[PDB]
Amino acid sequence: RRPARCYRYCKNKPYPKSRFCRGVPDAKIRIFDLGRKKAKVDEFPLCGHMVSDEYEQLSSEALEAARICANKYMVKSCGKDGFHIRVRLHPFHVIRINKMLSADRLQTGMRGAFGKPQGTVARVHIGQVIMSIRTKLQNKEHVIEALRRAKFKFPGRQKIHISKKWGFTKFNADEFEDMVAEKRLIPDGCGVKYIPNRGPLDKWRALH
Amino acid sequence: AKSKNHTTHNQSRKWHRNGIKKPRSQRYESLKGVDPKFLRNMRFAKKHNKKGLKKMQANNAKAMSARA
Amino acid sequence: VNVPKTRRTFCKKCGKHQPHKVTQYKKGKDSLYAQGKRRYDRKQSGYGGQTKPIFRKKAKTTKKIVLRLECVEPNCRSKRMLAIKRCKHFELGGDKKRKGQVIQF
Amino acid sequence: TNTKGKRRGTRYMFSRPFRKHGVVPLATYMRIYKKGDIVDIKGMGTVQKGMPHKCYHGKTGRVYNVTQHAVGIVVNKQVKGKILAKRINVRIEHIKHSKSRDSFLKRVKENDQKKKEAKEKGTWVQLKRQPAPPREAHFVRTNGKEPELLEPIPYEF
RNA sequence: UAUAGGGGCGAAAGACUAAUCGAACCAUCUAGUAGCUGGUUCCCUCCGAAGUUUCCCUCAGGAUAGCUGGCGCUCUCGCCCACGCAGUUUUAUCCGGUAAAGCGAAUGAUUAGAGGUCUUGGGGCCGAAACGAUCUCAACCUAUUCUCAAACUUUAAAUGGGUAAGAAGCCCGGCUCGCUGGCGUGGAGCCGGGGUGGAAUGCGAGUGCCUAGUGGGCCACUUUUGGUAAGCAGAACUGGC
RNA sequence: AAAUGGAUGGCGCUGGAGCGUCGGGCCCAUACCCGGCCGUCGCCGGCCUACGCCGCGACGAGUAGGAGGGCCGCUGCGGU
RNA sequence: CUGUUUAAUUAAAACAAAGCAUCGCGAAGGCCCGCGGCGGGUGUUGACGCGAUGUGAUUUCUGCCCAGUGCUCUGAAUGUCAAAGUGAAGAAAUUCAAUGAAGCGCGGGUAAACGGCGGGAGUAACUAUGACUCUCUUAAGGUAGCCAAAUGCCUCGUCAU
RNA sequence: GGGGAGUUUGACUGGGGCGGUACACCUGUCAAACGGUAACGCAGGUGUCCUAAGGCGAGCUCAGGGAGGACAGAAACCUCCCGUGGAGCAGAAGGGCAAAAGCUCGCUUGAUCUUGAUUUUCAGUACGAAUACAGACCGUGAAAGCGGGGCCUCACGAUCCUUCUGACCUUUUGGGUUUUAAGCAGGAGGUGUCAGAAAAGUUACCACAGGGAUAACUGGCUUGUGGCGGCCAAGCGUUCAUAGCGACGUCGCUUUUUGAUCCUUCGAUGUCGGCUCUUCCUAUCAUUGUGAAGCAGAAUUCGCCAAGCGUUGGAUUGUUC
RNA sequence: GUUUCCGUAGUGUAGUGGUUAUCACGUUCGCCUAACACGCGAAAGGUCCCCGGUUCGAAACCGGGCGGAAACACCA
RNA sequence: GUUCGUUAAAGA
RNA sequence: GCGGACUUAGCUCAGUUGGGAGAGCGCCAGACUGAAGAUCUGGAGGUCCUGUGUUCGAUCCACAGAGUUCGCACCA
RNA sequence: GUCUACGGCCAUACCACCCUGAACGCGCCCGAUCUCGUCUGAUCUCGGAAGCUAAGCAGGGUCGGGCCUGGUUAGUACUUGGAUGGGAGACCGCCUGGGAAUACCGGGUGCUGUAGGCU
Ligand SMILES: [Mg+2]
Ligand SMILES: [Mg+2]
Ligand SMILES: [Mg+2]
Ligand SMILES: [Mg+2]
Ligand SMILES: [Mg+2]
Ligand SMILES: [Mg+2]
Ligand SMILES: [Mg+2]
Ligand SMILES: [Mg+2]
Ligand SMILES: [Mg+2]
Ligand SMILES: [Mg+2]
Ligand SMILES: [Mg+2]
Ligand SMILES: [Mg+2]
Ligand SMILES: [Mg+2]
Ligand SMILES: [Mg+2]
Ligand SMILES: [Mg+2]
Ligand SMILES: [Mg+2]
Ligand SMILES: [Mg+2]
Ligand SMILES: [Mg+2]
Ligand SMILES: [Mg+2]
Ligand SMILES: [Mg+2]
Ligand SMILES: [Mg+2]
Ligand SMILES: [Mg+2]
Ligand SMILES: [Mg+2]
Ligand SMILES: [Mg+2]
Ligand SMILES: [Mg+2]
Ligand SMILES: [Mg+2]
Ligand SMILES: [Mg+2]
Ligand SMILES: [Mg+2]
Ligand SMILES: [Mg+2]
Ligand SMILES: [Mg+2]
Ligand SMILES: [Mg+2]
Ligand SMILES: [Mg+2]
Ligand SMILES: [Mg+2]
Ligand SMILES: [Mg+2]
Ligand SMILES: [Mg+2]
Ligand SMILES: [Mg+2]
Ligand SMILES: [Mg+2]
Ligand SMILES: [Mg+2]
Ligand SMILES: [Mg+2]
Ligand SMILES: [Mg+2]
Ligand SMILES: [Mg+2]
Ligand SMILES: [Mg+2]
Ligand SMILES: [Mg+2]
Ligand SMILES: [Mg+2]
Ligand SMILES: [Mg+2]
Ligand SMILES: [Mg+2]
Ligand SMILES: [Mg+2]
Ligand SMILES: [Mg+2]
Ligand SMILES: [Mg+2]
Ligand SMILES: [Mg+2]
Ligand SMILES: [Mg+2]
Ligand SMILES: [Mg+2]
Ligand SMILES: [Mg+2]
Ligand SMILES: [Mg+2]
Ligand SMILES: [Mg+2]
Ligand SMILES: [Zn+2]
Repeated sequence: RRPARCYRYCKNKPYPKSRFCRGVPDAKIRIFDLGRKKAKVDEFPLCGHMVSDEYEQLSSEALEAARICANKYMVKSCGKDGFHIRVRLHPFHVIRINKMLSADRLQTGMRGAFGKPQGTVARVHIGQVIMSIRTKLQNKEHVIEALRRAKFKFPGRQKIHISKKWGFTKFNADEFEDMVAEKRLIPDGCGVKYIPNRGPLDKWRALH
Repeated sequence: AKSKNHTTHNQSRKWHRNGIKKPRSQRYESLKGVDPKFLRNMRFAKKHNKKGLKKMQANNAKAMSARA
Repeated sequence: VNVPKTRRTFCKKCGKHQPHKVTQYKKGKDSLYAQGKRRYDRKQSGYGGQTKPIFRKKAKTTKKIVLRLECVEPNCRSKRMLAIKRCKHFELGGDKKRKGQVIQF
Repeated sequence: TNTKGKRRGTRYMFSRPFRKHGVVPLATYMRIYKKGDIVDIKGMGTVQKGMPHKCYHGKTGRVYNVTQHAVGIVVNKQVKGKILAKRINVRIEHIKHSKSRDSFLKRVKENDQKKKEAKEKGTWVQLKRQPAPPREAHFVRTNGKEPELLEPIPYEF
């Protein structure tokens, strides 16, 4: 395990797991939701998300350790089924390793300098959301403290923002309680379906 | 003993030492490459132009000098 | 590959498409008292060893198959050559194939 | 070392873009290609016979020879030494006209009509194509409403 | 006294053979050849590079092209308008597939929830058993949703490349054709005539011969390849050494 | 936290001689403008060594290399 | 063992040595020199001799393989095999056919000639180790002896002194 | 027939050798929206195959899925419907193709002979490949037209010599006949190091001309690796995170190890270890002064100011260790 | 570390020139034998290392991993 | 004029 | 490239002055035997390397080709 | 206001479903003896004309799916040229110019040439 000081800010083209790699090991993270997975939309009002500031690469093992720390603080603060955390970031970039000493000079110089697939990292743009936690109205400070504990574990400098939107949907929390009851938005599990007016009339007949 | 293999550095500056020249002028353009059936048309047409253009163009020149 | 026995190809004597017996071109035995053969024997005779170079590093495994085309028509007897691309196996004139046949290996 | 064959960089250039895969239209054929016509070169992946080369795509040439079902075009290609007039035989499907020469002939016909009108009526017409002039001292109008005050908005993430 | 140089002698070390021996000494061929080190002799004036394409048993070299110098020749101006050119812009006309963006759009990956009942696979109930009825689960489908792709793409920049901006261009009339063909139809060539004020800016242009040196490069902003990174190795434009 | 004793150049500097924003002056390079002189080049003047004599204007750096001039120099030869 | 050796970096575990053996040769011969001769050394010599070899006193020993590379012997019994010769075609150059000396191959011998000597799995009343037995394989499968040696990477192997 | 003689031991290469062909030709990317544009860059290929898998004409539509129909089941055959390339086009990919360039059927060799032009790498040279033509003989189709190989992008080769094919060809030397030989034009035999010499190894007995264009010492950049610290804290510490520790992640320092490059040194910088000897640093082993402990005392552990002074004798190994 | 070769029932293997589960042993059942070993007739035991691509059809042809076996790792 | 191996301590 | 040899049963061999299949080791079923070995009887298994031509009829006649081996010679 | 034959533009013109169609015209249709080719007059050919607009076809509609066009996204992501601008770097900000796309919303869904016939 090489340190994260040698795998850092972006310098190469994205090299994903595809037909051409064929040698990448499995990533460290596999799951992304840890809280109440089958939660509805009206259960947890607010959400806080974690905004990056530096155009950097985040490793899957750092994502693993951060989601474990955030899950532990959430189950200590608001208990089981009192939160819903989602890691928005997904690792796809595959770094390469040029290992040597396999204490002698007599194995290989820089003869074939192409790297075997070592691990999986994720390129992060400036302003791209790392994690997002939706909770109750009374759990405002606990999301801030959980993302603060994850801030010391992610590299680089990044900020926090409690979103104006109602959870994971792209609609505003002020217009949510005024607009989901009258006409448009119908809950679809944890997601929200937005219906336009350019539909067949049978959908409006099935509604109301 | 590895050396620098290939580059195009310091090439456009050598090109614009002399002001890269279009051929820019061929009055009565080159004729080779054109269709041989069209050449069999054109050569016989030119030599019969040399043969039989005299009297009809002469009378037409007389007619246009009489009119204008 | 496969070529047929007969083929109606343009022969240069009569100027028409006439059928041709197609045979395999023999390489031909070299004749003594040729120009280069007499020169090579005169140059080789004497204490000089091998004078002209002898080829060793052969790399191609196939040869270009060329066909001797003879005019079938009487008293013409025009012969010429037609070259084909390189092939490993070369059937002479038989064993044509068909699509609807069972494999039965 | 790039193995310079024929069309080694043409994954996108000799392709039909979108909703155009199929048979060729016949108005590409039904055109008048004579000598001296200034034409453009645009490669087609449908007819794999007489595409010129990957270098001559998008270029513009002059017609010197016309045959049964193709055409001959001279093209000024730039190489390392100097630009060269090169004689290419390109089929009809790869070639369209150029509207720039047609617009120039329209401008020449308009200049001839204005010159005939000038000789008829004694009017100095200024038939030269002047570029975009600087704007004159024009006059504005602001009646009914005061000009709207604008200030930059605060930063909200 | 005998063994004299690819010879001699050697209880063998390739040791000795006149201070030289894994081939003695002297002279001649011979001033052997070297793509390889070193050097190459007075002044002033003018012009002034390159470490690049391709080829070679080619990689310390050479040939060719490019860059350069010299020698000229053909013209143009000096006495309302000239011939022409441009590492430039503009006016029109085409060309591209990168940046970006998207995958509730084809291909490849990938996350989670919801609904539906076609289907088989695993549990449970009514119970001799029964697609006789039903709870649960998997797969599938539907509408969503998370995140991407140098070898993905509906769309699509900036930058960039070509062409035209006239007298070599238009219009009219007529001959020739063995090309073509309903037609004096079409197309090319030839002949005669009419009017040159047809974007901006700058510049006086075209062309022939001979030849040296060069063929080890490096650095800097920006775009990048490999590498953890390098005063590392390798590319693009421009500039400098 | 690093091996000789040393580095905003040192000396020193705290109401600055530090930091960030700037105002008015001041100093110079072979850079720029004017002027004197040399040379090269372009155009040109005169029936005064015509290979000489003047006139105007613009520029002069440079290794490898290439030209022109030398009333620079050494040795010898024929005229003088 | 005494002796000799790299004069001018080695004195030896190197060379030589007696002993053990092997092969060629009966003189128109073996091993060699010579540009040349029936010229010379061995040879003023004759198998207890000459010439070329491996090992290196004494004692006890000389395991097994001719598959390969060598060496040697044999039969024109038989394939291949060059000049010269024979026959045929023709005007001749030329062509063709059989005839086939050495050598190679076919057959035999030789290892005190060059050389070579195996990797698998299951098995005995605790566990292990494992004579025995099945199987692939070679030409033969390391025998008598000896050992981490001047020969063993791991290795500063383990035990005892 | 190495007893003796002459000659050779390819090239690229993050030193050479070994490994590999990046040595000849293709596909996509690198490639920065004309084109060109590098590395022992990435992912994959080629030295073949086809008398049809060529050319023409006609007919049909593919892969997959749904519903059915005895034996028939997940897959045997037939029918109805949906079915934009999701199949197939000889092979590695890219482009292109639906009354088609795909499948089936009927004839045919245009995969024929000949002279020029152009494109491709390019020096605007060649080879190979390709394009539009032109002149003969043709094939198919009712005709239009299409075809001088493969739907396109690669699948291949100079001088000299040999062989074969053609003219009712030329010369065979003072003149005739015949054989032979030479030539003319185009097909083949091959230069894979693929624009082409005919080629094994060692030198620690080595020699010469050169190179720091080029390795082995140090020194220089970097710190992968080694060593030494810090950050948030799930847990260890009987209870109790931070007395002492600290998993998962993460930020740094050093050149006391090792690695990477070749910047200097090849007309020489004497290359390990030990002895002796001087100076310096602290990341402190002890001593001086201190703080904290799960510090009762004793003995320890963790930190601070701190390099002033000490930091052994020996059996082994050349040893560093 | 580099280059080749191998992976098939409990064991060692044969076998692709694409289309069986093949051989001897190991186990079980039955026979003869007073009873064993031996002998005989059968039966059972396969993911042909794993995952993908090519094809009507793969263990086979190819690619990526795994677990092994050989050769080299030299000059200072 | 071929081959047949094993059969516990004893058997009071 | 020239000359010459061998291609047969599951295995190893025989077979022209051609009328076309044999021997041994293997296999099966009996007999003999207290049981095995030997022995005796009766069957199974040859596509005789492939194709063409002569013949009324080719393993044995001739030609061509396909695997293995032995010499010989080398201007592409 | 239309249709038929040949078309040009190639989805503003395709796909699913529901209505309308007076007169020509297009068709479904009625049968194999000749031309014709199939297992089958199903397909292709041959001489029609008893019905029908049920289907093909021509129109209209679907708060239709797609297509095109226009706002929003957005002077935002990007980008030519510049600085002794910031920052340890990662990048970011400014001068001068150019300036894209999806979700969101609104509008359309055929235009025509030649030749011929019906109200
Ligand atoms: Mg170079
Ligand atoms: Mg001789
Ligand atoms: Mg591209
Ligand atoms: Mg010695
Ligand atoms: Mg020696
Ligand atoms: Mg001496
Ligand atoms: Mg020597
Ligand atoms: Mg000598
Ligand atoms: Mg000399
Ligand atoms: Mg000399
Ligand atoms: Mg070179
Ligand atoms: Mg040099
Ligand atoms: Mg030159
Ligand atoms: Mg010049
Ligand atoms: Mg000049
Ligand atoms: Mg992008
Ligand atoms: Mg010179
Ligand atoms: Mg560099
Ligand atoms: Mg400078
Ligand atoms: Mg100071
Ligand atoms: Mg200040
Ligand atoms: Mg000067
Ligand atoms: Mg000594
Ligand atoms: Mg002895
Ligand atoms: Mg004798
Ligand atoms: Mg022995
Ligand atoms: Mg023998
Ligand atoms: Mg046991
Ligand atoms: Mg032993
Ligand atoms: Mg020799
Ligand atoms: Mg080399
Ligand atoms: Mg570009
Ligand atoms: Mg490009
Ligand atoms: Mg259908
Ligand atoms: Mg393809
Ligand atoms: Mg495709
Ligand atoms: Mg067709
Ligand atoms: Mg023709
Ligand atoms: Mg070459
Ligand atoms: Mg030594
Ligand atoms: Mg480390
Ligand atoms: Mg260097
Ligand atoms: Mg170095
Ligand atoms: Mg370098
Ligand atoms: Mg010194
Ligand atoms: Mg001290
Ligand atoms: Mg026993
Ligand atoms: Mg009938
Ligand atoms: Mg019939
Ligand atoms: Mg009918
Ligand atoms: Mg109806
Ligand atoms: Mg209808
Ligand atoms: Mg409609
Ligand atoms: Mg709609
Ligand atoms: Mg910029
Ligand atoms: Zn003929």
